Amino acid sequence: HHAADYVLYKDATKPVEDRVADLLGRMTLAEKIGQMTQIERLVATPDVLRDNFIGSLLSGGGSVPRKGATAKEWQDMVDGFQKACMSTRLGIPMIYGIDAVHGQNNVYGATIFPHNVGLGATRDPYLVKRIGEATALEVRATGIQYAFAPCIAVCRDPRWGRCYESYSEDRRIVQSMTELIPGLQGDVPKDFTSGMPFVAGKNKVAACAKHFVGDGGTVDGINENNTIINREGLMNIHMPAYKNAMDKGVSTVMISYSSWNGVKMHANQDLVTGYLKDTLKFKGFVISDWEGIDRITTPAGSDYSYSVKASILAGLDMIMVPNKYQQFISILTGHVNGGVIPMSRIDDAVTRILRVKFTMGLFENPYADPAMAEQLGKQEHRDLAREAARKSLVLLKNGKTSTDAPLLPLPKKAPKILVAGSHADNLGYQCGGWTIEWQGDTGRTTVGTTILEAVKAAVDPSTVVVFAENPDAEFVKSGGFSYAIVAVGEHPYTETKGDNLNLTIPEPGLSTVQAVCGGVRCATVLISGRPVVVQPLLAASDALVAAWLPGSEGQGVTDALFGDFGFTGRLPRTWFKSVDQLPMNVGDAHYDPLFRLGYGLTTNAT
Ligand SMILES: OC[C@H]1O[C@@H](S[C@H]2[C@H](O)[C@@H](O)[C@H](O[C@H]3[C@H](O)[C@@H](O)[C@H](S)O[C@@H]3CO)O[C@@H]2CO)[C@H](O)[C@@H](O)[C@@H]1O
Repeated sequence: HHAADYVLYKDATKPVEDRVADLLGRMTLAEKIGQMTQIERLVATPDVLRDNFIGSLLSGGGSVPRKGATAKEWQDMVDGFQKACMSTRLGIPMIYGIDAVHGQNNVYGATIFPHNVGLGATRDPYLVKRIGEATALEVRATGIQYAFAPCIAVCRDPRWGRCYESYSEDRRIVQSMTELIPGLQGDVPKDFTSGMPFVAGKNKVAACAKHFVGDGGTVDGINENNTIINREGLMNIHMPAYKNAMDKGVSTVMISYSSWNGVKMHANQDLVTGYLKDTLKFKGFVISDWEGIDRITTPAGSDYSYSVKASILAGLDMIMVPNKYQQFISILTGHVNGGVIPMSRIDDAVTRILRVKFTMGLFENPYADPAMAEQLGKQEHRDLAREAARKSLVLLKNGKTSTDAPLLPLPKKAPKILVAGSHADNLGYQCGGWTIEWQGDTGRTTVGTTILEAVKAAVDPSTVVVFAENPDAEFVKSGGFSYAIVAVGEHPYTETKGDNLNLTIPEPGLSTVQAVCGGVRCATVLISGRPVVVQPLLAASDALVAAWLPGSEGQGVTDALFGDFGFTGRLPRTWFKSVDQLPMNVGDAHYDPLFRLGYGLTTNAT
């Protein structure tokens, strides 16, 4: 179809399957194994990418071209890597992936949305779809084509350090929030076949349903550990949202570090091939987690040859190496040359990776669009995040007795008010993990509005706002305050650092709430990724709001505190009385919550 050097795979008018087949039939083994290899930007160079025919790059958490880098700097990085891939014999574009899990969260000046637990509180799948839409734009602002989201874990024990990444303990809520996928990727057409991958084009990103499967089921919420549950319960709790993701054309699936009844997921042929591929008919590509094949063995990394064999034979398509790429390629090449891994398995992996690349338009638009840089941090997206933050808030108490005046909503005009607590003026704490750094960080780490700044923006000009991080009781009682807003809670964490058997917030937190509430009527805003021991905070407070990890737009908190909007959020998880109850979910015999799933008080807008 027409010039003498026509190559069908380069013809954008041709069907995806024809282009895939045409390309695959041209590739050497080294080209094929290169497609299967994802490396960290930190080990990438132009020569590395060309010589090893690399298929994909990622930024792990905190892996950035420099601190404070602009959108244009990200595009220039990504395009520099792409130029090297495009210079190979076959010119196959790389796909660049990142954890854009509550916005484009590694990037300075990106809108940071509430973490998933708060989004579960909203019970609003359309809101979540819009968040997906905005997030795709902000990822494409930085030149990135692929986001490692959504996390569709159903967290069954809040002692898990990734509980905040789960929309709920109730899989129906998780299933509903799979609407993130067509936000990020675009809506699938009416005719669509479930399990096929889909991305609408260059203003959308490939998505990733993660982590397959039972990541939120692990014993004692120990991260990466064993999920002990029969097949009926795996299928009833942990699996259903994967079906919803297939119906919405999710492009990729990332495998869990966890084990199901003692078998590592990264080595689980029955589930990865037998179930996801052969029963759900998934036709996108399956990616490992970070050194996930290494962690098949104990100790991790102790037989990388076996890790390669076991994972590829299990049915993984792309391996997030992410550093030891020479070793990886060398080992897989030797297994193929030895007949230990059949070429059919290699060709299936490559078919899937190429299918996603062609489908999304990556061959037509391999490079960044500089006109998209202005999407990063856009005020429209911030307004969305502010709506989401406000809808996520769950009002747990609004008066000490049944006869007291409701504290909330607070009046915006008062002579003098106090804002206090470790979390009142700390943007990093309000965002939590996966924000700028992998683990999150403390203080003013990006562009956003703290609780204190939001109060100052909201109140009448005649209201004097005093900030004291940790005032003593006598300071509050002598201060002449009309009321206080006190914000306290968890510090940022991710993954294993967040695994926590006591679930008691750090001090000073409770001591500050007791000092403040002791001197003036107080509204306590609890910042956490999960339920935490709360009876003492409740005892001290006139009003208490569970604000989860609301992100960069702290005006979402004050929009409810001052009554511009009513409180509508409802608990997406059970709030335990004691950590000795755990795990404790609905249907259990010992179900005795402090607050049940679905609990939340309301107010009306003033
Ligand atoms: O990010 C891609 C997928 O990765 C894991 S999280 C992953 C972080 O992205 C990464 O920065 C981090 O690196 C640490 C290594 O694990 C350690 O071996 C060394 S000692 O220290 C570095 C410090 O950064 O590793 C993390 C996993 O351990 C998630 O599970 C996926 O959801 C995510 O999409």
